[PDB]
Amino acid sequence: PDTYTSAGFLSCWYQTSLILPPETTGQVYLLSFISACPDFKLRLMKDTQTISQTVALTE
Amino acid sequence: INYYKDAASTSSAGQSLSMDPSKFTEPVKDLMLKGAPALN
Amino acid sequence: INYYKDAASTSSAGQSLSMDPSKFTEPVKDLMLKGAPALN
Amino acid sequence: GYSDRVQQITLGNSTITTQEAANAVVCYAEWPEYLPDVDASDVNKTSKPDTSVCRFYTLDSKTWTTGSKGWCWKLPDALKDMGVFGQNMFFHSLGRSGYTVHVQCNATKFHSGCLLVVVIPEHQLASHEGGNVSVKYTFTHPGERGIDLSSANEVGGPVKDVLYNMNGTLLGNLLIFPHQFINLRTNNTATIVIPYINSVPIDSMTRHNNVSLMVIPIAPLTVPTGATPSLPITVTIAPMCTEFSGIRSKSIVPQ
Amino acid sequence: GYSDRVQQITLGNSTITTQEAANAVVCYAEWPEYLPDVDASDVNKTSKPDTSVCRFYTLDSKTWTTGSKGWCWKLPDALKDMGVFGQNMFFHSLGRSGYTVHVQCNATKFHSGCLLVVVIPEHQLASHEGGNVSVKYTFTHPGERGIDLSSANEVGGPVKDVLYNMNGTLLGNLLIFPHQFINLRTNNTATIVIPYINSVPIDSMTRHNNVSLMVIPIAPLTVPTGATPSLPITVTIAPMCTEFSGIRSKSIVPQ
Amino acid sequence: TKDEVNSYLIPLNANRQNEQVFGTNLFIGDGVFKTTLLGEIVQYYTHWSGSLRFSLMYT
Amino acid sequence: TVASISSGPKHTQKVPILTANETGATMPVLPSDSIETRTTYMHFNGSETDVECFLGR
Amino acid sequence: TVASISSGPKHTQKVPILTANETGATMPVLPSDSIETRTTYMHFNGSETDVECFLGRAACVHVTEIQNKDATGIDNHREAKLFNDWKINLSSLVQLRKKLELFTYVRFDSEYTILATASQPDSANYSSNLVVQAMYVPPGAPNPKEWDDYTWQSASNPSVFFKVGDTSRFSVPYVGLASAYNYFYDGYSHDDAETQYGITVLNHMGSMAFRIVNEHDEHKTLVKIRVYHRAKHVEAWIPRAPRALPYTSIGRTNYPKNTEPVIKKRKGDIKSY
Repeated sequence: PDTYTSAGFLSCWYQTSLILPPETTGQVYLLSFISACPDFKLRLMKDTQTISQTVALTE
Repeated sequence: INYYKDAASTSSAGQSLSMDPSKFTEPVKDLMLKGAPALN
Repeated sequence: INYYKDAASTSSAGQSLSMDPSKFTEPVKDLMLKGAPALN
Repeated sequence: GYSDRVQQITLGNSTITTQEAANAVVCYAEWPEYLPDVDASDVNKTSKPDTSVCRFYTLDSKTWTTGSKGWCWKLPDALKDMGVFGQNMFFHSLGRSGYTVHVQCNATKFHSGCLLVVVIPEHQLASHEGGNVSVKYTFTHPGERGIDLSSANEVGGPVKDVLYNMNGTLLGNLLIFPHQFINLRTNNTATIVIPYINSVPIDSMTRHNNVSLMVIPIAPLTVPTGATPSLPITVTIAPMCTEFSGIRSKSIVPQ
Repeated sequence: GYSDRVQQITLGNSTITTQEAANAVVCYAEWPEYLPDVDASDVNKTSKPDTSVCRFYTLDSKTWTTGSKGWCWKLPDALKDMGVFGQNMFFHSLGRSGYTVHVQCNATKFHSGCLLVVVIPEHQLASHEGGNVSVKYTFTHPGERGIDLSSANEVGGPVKDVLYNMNGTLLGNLLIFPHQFINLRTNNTATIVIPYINSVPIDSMTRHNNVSLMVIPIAPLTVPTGATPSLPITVTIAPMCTEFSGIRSKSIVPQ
Repeated sequence: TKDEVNSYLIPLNANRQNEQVFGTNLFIGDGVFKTTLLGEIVQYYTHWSGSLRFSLMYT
Repeated sequence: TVASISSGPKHTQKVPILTANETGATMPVLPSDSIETRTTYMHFNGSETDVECFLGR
Repeated sequence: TVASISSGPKHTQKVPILTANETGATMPVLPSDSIETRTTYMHFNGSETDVECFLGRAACVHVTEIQNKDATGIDNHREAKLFNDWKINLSSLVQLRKKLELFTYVRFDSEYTILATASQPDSANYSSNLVVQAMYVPPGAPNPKEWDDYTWQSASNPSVFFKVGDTSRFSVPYVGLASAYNYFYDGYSHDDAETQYGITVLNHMGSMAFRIVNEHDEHKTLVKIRVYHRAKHVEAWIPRAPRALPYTSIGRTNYPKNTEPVIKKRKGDIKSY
């Protein structure tokens, strides 16, 4: 994450509202996915902050 | 120019420039057209 | 002979031999001819 | 597998999808278009902001309850404050526009209720005082809030009696105007495309509204047992083919 | 009978006439043009308000007196509040523009004085504090008022020393930038056409100014005997080929 | 507060009007995005450019 | 190669943005299916994401 | 090519030497417009003033230092110079900086040469032979914390291993995010009231971390790293006035207060020779 280079925000709101049928109750859920369009470019490979270690593993 | 006899000794391979995500993004049995309804 | 695959790895570029100072020395909108009066 | 039923409208940087439409009406069978030269009078070149003004603005939501009488919005007023559409509006002397109106109201297969969604060209309102009392400016320029036909008479405001369309004609005959119904059992949206309708080629956007959009409950809302007794109604509207002309200082309007 | 001397520039709904010009400069010999697709990156269609933004805005006038050090305006800042140009500016994520700058100063055949009118692409100012003190935002966004090089150092503001161009370079070498002189004895206006110059195809109009226009007295004003010792200088500027893209909510900027 | 199947579920409430369902910035290399496959690969590179596809499936 | 084509207003019966994710597919939706776009080119090949490159240092 | 043509007496109504500088032009006047000249040829092409040539020789851009010593009980390797990073810049040593800032935007590939020499300021039996590791750490990569972290595995990050006393050389493509690099930028990273001005993230050329691979010997060894940078494939736009006052900071234009007059005062009159 970098400021100059930042991309925006994504929000979601009720346009009208969720309505449940009779005999039904509680919360309903949305699942959300993300994938890249065919548009996408990635460059200049580097090391990931997502994995590290303190001693070599063994068998 | 390869200076060596064996194939393992050659440098890195060169870009697939293959690229076909459909085996991963659209492995459906009956073809889906964008714009047509998902479930008919 | 380039021994390397990438363009960044090649030696220095070779002389522009472009050279056109008019964008800097004469950026005037109406063309001025040397010898003709500057302001008419 | 195309149904009359599912639709997508993309306009500018905004898109609407409905999975339960009932076709769409195009007023008088004409689609919005720019002002041709043969029809032009003002000699000024006009400004066509295109995608920055021709996108969808969603007005604040209303709440249909069993006591609702109906709501009324005027155009271009309702949009007087939306993004760059509104700025352009206050800044040019003249402007012209068509719109896509999309009214939304979803419920379930146990609800009943039916709204009339109608567009009335030149809807001159009546004073509830009678005689020749006028309807002051502010009252006919409610902005995004629109007029709530179940609100009380106010002074200098219009009459809000529904069986009379706010003008001395019967609710039943509003069907002669481009309109579409939202019947919970069928429909969940209404969409009307409005071409620019005026007796002059371009006009002032602030002293004259050229259509009122009206949403009126006709078959009362009836919710399933022990359901909450109300549904929200949302109105989203997009200017289309907008042109502004005669730019200057920026109008100052009452109130 | 055309002279280099008389000129008319008509842009939008506004026209300028000068009867005492000294040709006009077109930065780097290039005239403003829109953004070609081959150079485009953002996929958004852009908005080109045309004549409503590409007209001439005259900023408030300055007063050249014998003690003046010079003034500095930044673009697009100077126009951040002019008509619809400004609205568009705060409302889109990205925008791009070229300009016609016309600086005016008339006197009589007894006055003397000579102003340098120069456009500096990417004029990064220096803090008068030295070291690595930054120059706060507000200080580099004076708006139509511009910066007055004879005003006092302020805290968080830039240095205002003229022999150093506000950046560690000498006044004498500003002539490498597109510029024109106003020598009372010759000239009464200066006109420079600025093409859009950036390292990206389109940018933010609020976090980055792409040129500073600078008017600097170099040969001091000398009025005839018992004349009032001062002349007003007026700056009129017109955006040209403006395009805005990525419309939304409307930026909020410091102060 | 501990990783759970539940942080994949965006809840929806019946009968709310005008209100907001969720919000997030778009730093694809951090925050919600970071553990997704997209987020996870983006992290092997320094620069990205392109369009993203965000979808919601209703349940 | 175009990265985005030019596309304008839409009012159709053909909605590319409504799908059924239950099917297991990721439908190839693009910016131009839901906003108005302008042409732009890719200027890029995806060279440095080739698996030979990824595992080759 | 002729450098001067032959030209003789003139008595005209056509005066090329009278102009109006107020216009902003520099009219192309020549010796032959105002004296009588003879033909002469140029014999010269202007080869060595090409911008590729001007920015194309190696310049020292950075000197750092690391030491090889027992890290036993060191709580902060970074602080003991057990290892060291450098965020690449071309504006810290002023010689090359003044040269680049003659232009507003610049685009080029870089060729780096890294010379490493060792010093043994206090009593050693010998000179050991150390191998340096230079890792290129792009923004977002884990940064080394100790001199022997998992980071140094550098499985995805380019790193070079060379010997102290030797030199390492490799070349990096133009890594800028935009089309060129702005050594000037009159902007902010966002419209914040207190964000930094001028220093931006589109002049970032990465960053580099150095360490010795060797464990410690009985004495201590100082290794001093010098990074040289050569621009190749240069492209420069918009010339600007040269730097007159001294520099104070990487990335800001700021000059020091109570600096000295930069124009030499005459010893004599305006009339003096």
